[PDB]
Amino acid sequence: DKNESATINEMMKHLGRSEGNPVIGVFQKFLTGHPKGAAGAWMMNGAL
Amino acid sequence: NKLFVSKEHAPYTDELEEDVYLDPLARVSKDKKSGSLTFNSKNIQSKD
Repeated sequence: DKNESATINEMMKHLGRSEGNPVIGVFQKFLTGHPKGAAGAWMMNGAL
Repeated sequence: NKLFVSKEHAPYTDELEEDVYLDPLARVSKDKKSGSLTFNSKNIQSKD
């Protein structure tokens, strides 16, 4: 959660995302838990 | 018995890791001191 936060934050910082316009995090695994392989397919379904 | 020699270090220091990841033109040069191929800050986000 720290590594991920840091890498997203640095992606935005480098591409000059506006100060005061943070991305809004969703953490779907709070509800579902972590199904290994399927983890990202559930996140995609949620994104859609 | 040395066809395989494991690397102790990435070609970037931890300090330069993100900088190298974020400059697509960043290439490695022969470190004068060590003789091994490393990323110099001189060649990262470099007008040249």
